[PDB]
Amino acid sequence: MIQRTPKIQVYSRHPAENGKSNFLNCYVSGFHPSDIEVDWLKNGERIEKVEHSDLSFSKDFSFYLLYYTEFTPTEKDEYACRVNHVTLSQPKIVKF
Ligand code: NA
Repeated sequence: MIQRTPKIQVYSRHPAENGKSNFLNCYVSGFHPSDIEVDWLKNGERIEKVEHSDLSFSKDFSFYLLYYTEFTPTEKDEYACRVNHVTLSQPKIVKF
């Protein structure tokens, strides 16, 4: 049996084929088991966004999730990714 806590990375990318678009990304990497909850916050409040995820796994059965959504960020607005996993006693919130 094995359990591994996720690493969580929050960053923005513009797709090069549509430079004007901007995506908020939450890369949740190396975790086990695969059971997980991930959502978006803004200024602390959950926000309704259109959800996209890519889920894959490696040979040692770690899971990797890219959770991403388009956004138009402000300087004053605080975006964060919130992750709940069996290894985390509290939800982990990672600011953009
Ligand atoms: Na937990």
